[PDB]
Amino acid sequence: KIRLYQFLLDLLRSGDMKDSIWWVDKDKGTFQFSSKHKEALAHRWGIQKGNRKKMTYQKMARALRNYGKTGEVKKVKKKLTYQFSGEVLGRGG
DNA sequence: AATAAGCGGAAGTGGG
DNA sequence: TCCCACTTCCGCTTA
Ligand code: NA
Ligand code: NA
Repeated sequence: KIRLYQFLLDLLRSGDMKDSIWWVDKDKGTFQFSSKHKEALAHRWGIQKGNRKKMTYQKMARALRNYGKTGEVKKVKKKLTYQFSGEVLGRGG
């Protein structure tokens, strides 16, 4: 199954949920979620995964937190804002 | 308070 | 066996 960071990168590429997530500085890999519309995107992640429970933004962000140590996604010091690693961005493209 | 978000340990589930 | 890659639940903290 697809990994969370790849699900997010693919959404940013397609623009299919542009009201829920957007690039801040695409060259640096920084992106941000919508305060009001992030839950719809979290719901989509859970359905893509076939998880037992309904996915929430909180649970999705809890999963994102685990990428901080390995480096795929880091939290930026701004609400709802994250940054993909250069490895993630280059391999995706 | 109400609302929202952040922090993150610990235990549970998936598919190797 | 035992790690992967999260998921789920909980309690605390900050704005
Ligand atoms: Na445990
Ligand atoms: Na605030």
